[PDB]
Amino acid sequence: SSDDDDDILLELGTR
Amino acid sequence: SVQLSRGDFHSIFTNKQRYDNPTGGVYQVYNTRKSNRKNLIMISDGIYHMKALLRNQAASKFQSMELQRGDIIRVIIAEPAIVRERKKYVLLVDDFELVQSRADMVNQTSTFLDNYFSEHPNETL
Ligand SMILES: [Zn+2]
Ligand SMILES: [Zn+2]
Ligand SMILES: [Zn+2]
Repeated sequence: SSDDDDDILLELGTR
Repeated sequence: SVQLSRGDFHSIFTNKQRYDNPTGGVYQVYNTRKSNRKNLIMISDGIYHMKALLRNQAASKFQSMELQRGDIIRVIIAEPAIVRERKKYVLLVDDFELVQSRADMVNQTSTFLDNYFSEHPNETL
C-alpha cells in the first residue's frame, strides 16, 4: 500500500 | 480444496498461444493493499506469485466481493503486460469470477514471477 508500483498504474490501466 | 492452474503465470509469459489468450486460469489471491492502487493485487498460481491490476468489471467486483488473501478466482478477461524498462510483469484483469472465498492458502512460499524471469532472460516473451 505504498508508491513503488506507480509505474504500473501510470503506464498501464489505460489500454 | 480446489485446483489452481499451477505454474500458469510461467506459461502466460513463455508460450505465445497462452500470452495471446491468458484466460481461464484459477489463481489464489496472495495479497491486497489497504486511490487506483487499491486495484493492484498479488495473485498466486500455486508455484509463482505475480501482480495483477484489476480494471473495469474486475475492479467493481473487487469492491462488491471484499476480495481478500485466500480467495480463489478464475480470470475471464485479461491481457499480459511487461514493463520492459523496469522488468515488471503484470496481468491486467478486466473480469473474473469468484470460485471460493477464504480457501486455505495453497502455497504460502511461492516464487515472485519477476525474480524468476530476472534469472531467465531468454525464456520470457
Ligand atoms: Zn515509497
Ligand atoms: Zn516503497
Ligand atoms: Zn530454469
